[PDB]
Amino acid sequence: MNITSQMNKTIIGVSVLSVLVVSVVAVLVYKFYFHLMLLAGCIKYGRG
Repeated sequence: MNITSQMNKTIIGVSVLSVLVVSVVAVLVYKFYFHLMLLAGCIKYGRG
């Protein structure tokens, strides 16, 4: 761990760390996506 050179080890750690971040990233992106709408239409309009 804590490496990023031309070593098989780094290939595993990096590949794994990436898969995690990527997943979590899109996860909240779509998951929270709904929350946004709920927060947006949480209060009626007020053009005045």
